[PDB]
Amino acid sequence: KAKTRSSRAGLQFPVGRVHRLLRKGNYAERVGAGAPVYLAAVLEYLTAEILELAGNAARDNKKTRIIPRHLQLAVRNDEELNKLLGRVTIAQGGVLPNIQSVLLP
Amino acid sequence: AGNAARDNKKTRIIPRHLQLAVRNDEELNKLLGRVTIAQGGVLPNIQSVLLPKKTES
Amino acid sequence: PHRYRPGTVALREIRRYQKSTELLIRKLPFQRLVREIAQDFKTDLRFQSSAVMALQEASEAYLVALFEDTNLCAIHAKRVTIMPKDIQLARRIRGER
Amino acid sequence: PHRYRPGTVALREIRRYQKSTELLIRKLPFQRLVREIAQDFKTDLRFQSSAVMALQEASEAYLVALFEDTNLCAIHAKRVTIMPKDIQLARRIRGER
Amino acid sequence: LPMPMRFRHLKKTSKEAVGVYRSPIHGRGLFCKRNIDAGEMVIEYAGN
Amino acid sequence: VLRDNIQGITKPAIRRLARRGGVKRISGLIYEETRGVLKVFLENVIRDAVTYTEHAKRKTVTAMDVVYALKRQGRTLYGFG
Amino acid sequence: KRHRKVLRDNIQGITKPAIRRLARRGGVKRISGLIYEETRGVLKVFLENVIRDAVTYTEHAKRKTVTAMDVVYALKRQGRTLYGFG
Amino acid sequence: KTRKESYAIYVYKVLKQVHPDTGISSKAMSIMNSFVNDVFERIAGEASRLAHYNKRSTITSREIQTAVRLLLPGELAKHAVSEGTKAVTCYTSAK
Amino acid sequence: RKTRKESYAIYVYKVLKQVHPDTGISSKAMSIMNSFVNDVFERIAGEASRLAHYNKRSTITSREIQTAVRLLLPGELAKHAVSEGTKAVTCYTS
DNA sequence: TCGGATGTATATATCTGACACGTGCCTGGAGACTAGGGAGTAATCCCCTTGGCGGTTAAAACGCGGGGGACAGCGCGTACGTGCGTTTAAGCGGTGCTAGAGCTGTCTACGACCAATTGAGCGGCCTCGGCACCGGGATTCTCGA
DNA sequence: TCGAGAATCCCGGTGCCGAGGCCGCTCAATTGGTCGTAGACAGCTCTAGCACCGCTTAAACGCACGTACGCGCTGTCCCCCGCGTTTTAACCGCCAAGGGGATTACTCCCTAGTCTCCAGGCACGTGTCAGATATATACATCCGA
Repeated sequence: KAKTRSSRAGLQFPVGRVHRLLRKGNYAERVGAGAPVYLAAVLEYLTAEILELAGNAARDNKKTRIIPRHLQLAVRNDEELNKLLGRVTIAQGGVLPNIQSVLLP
Repeated sequence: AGNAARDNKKTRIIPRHLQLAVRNDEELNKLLGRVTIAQGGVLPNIQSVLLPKKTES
Repeated sequence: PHRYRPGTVALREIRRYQKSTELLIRKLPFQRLVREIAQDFKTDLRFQSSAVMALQEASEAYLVALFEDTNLCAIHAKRVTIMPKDIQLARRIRGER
Repeated sequence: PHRYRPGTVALREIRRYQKSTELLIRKLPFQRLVREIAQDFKTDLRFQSSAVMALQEASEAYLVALFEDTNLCAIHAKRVTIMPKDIQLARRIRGER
Repeated sequence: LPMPMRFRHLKKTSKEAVGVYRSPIHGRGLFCKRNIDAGEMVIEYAGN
Repeated sequence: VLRDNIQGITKPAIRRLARRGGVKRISGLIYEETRGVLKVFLENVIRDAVTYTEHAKRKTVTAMDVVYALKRQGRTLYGFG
Repeated sequence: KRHRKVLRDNIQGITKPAIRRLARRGGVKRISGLIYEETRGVLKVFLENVIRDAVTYTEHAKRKTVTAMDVVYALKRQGRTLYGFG
Repeated sequence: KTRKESYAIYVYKVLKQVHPDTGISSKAMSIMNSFVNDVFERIAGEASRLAHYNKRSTITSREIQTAVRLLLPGELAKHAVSEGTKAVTCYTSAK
Repeated sequence: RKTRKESYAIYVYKVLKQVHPDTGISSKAMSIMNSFVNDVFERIAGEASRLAHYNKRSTITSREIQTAVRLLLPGELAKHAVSEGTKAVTCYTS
């Protein structure tokens, strides 16, 4: 008789912690009853997206444990994640390899 | 706003005076950084090289 | 046979347009533009008028700021005539692209 | 008697520095800089270390973005050598001044 | 800018603009300290 | 259905905005690039305006929706609503 | 007394392979000789506009140490969001 | 002698279910922790300003959906909207 | 008969006639000043609420409003508005 | 076109110290109930938006003719990389000590909460002066000699 | 060094419609109480930060020095700009018809809140392998003759 709402919806991120963060956060007077579920789904999807583009760079550069340089490249190589994370300095980041084409000899 | 409204010889205040009163000042322009006043206009500004000069005689 | 040296009409129009404030683009072609590109997101909307005026003010201010930064670029390249690589440089530097 | 044609060492250092990530400014002169300009707002503070590292990361990223937009300006003016009127143009266009 | 706003500007900044000091020409003279662009107002020559 | 209205922005009107910008002399490609930039900006505003209008169930885009979208953009228009 | 805080340098402490090194992380081929002073000026301006808000939160919290969260909060206000210290 | 609101075990489990044979370091875990907190704050705050604009006093699924459609860019927005609607329907049907 | 709406028109009228005797105002200028005061109120209340969440307190005192004004306003204008606020509160107490 | 002469990914042996994993335990997250209050839904009316038709004309469109800036070509020496040698401050271990950050009871006084009261503040409706327009003289630069 | 000339700012008449103000009339601000817990405070740890120390060494600075390209100069040319003549749709002013948006009234059922109970996450103690580091080593590639 202990079915957590993560099981009852099928997701992985919790919904009780999201419900407590909504009621404590003073964002509005009445938290709904499906809104923290929906938001747990959205957070699970974006985490899955960034880790999916991380793992490709991880296997391409032969390591097996993801580092912030892999995260920097996994974010900055994409077209629309670069517009999402508009200006974010990621620690240990580095930049994309790019040389202007009017300086090659 | 009132100083500019007198100094253009008008009674009331129309928003052109507000645009001039903010953008002439230094700190209020930094406060109203990304702000467009409606019907505002800009400061009169012409660059230094777009206007001719004379040498001979 | 009386004609000006070229550039005089340009500078006096610059002062003549900076000494005034009004709507500068003719309003009905801009309204038809706004409705035509609003077609693509939800069919058969119904605008007010003040929303159209707000769009015209926002677009007018954005174009004026863009042209002044373009003119700074073109004066920096030891030229006078604006060419569109200046505009593309300005929108590349500002961060909108 | 063996010396390179000039510019080769420049391009290979560009690739050599873009293929790595680390702290690039030596840490104790930057820490003394931060404490010395923090003197003027409240006397005798007490920093942690991670706050200093966060400041070094923010300043490093800001300088790198500034130099890349400067280099775009200097290539736009049909030059190669960066001169400080480019930097002042970039901070004039971006909106920080 | 129009005229009376710059007249206000004049009454503001004419104190900090200029200065009277010992000339080598003849006795004293009016110096200049702020770098003036060609066209602005400097001071009002006012008295009785 | 409509057509051709991006050419409704004329040749002198772009020249008039250039003169208010304080610009001496224009080339012949600025017209094309300007229509491009203006169409991009209008799409990026009208998307969020129509999103607010669909959320509040109405079929009308008032001035307050445009001002909310411009507040999100970072331009903050005054003088309406 | 007891406090020895007579400091005049440390704008020169950002030395001069260092700005060259940042420029060649940026992809820059050939640099003039006034870039050094101009870069030191811009760096001083930016670090002032962050340390001011950092010390303000530190005072308002009624403490004496500027923890990392306060720096993250100052940079969050500025628009340059920073990840990886909370 | 305290507690702490970390998301480490959750990103662990998602990483297991997206790549069967890799792990993740500490600093990358902290970056993902701050990333999820930041995305949560932006979406919740946009939703709350919607609730205040529309003179109503309850955040629901429809307001979270409109915060998602405003904040995210296009293709990723359609993906996240479909994921959320699937999760809500599978929550409430077998409720 | 319409539903009563908020506005700050009368108070701008009063401050305008206290600082200029015979200088009126238009309509559009009144809407601009209304939206201006709404903007400054939203920014300062947002900063104070975020401070209150950071410090693990739950109450907006005056201290957070002073801190928010000192953060958000640039320099000398802040050093005058702090004095205006403190003088008004101390004249309110006694 | 080649030789040489550089630095550059590349196969392997060893460590470590940071990361994967039991465990217990607890405190916050599932189960039940209860009221009441925010929100769904019908109806309306009346406000506003959209559409259409003729009239004037301000303004866009479009050739003409040209001369002034954009651009290509060329010469130099000032200024900046490249390398080599010659100092120094930056890391880096251990130590200590200690000011201060953080944590536990304890007790108020200050803000929530609710009942009854009126005057500050918004809506509708006048009135009238600043501003808009018309028209003419003084002025003030420009451009061919 | 001039003078034709074409806008242009300064100045005062005629008209009108946005703005300031005044009465009426609500409904939210004000006053007067209770009552609880959020917070101010005294005290009590114990842990990171700052200062100190020697030692080692990558790194920074000075100095030649060759060189290449930013800058200056000249030519040429073509395309953008003033302008005269010609259409045309922008606008205004209007009537007209109907979609939809605030608005109120009314059930209603979804959630704030309370009480009970118990396992999911977390702090903590484990061992142990992913990639760093070291060492040769074929191999890409820059530059003169």
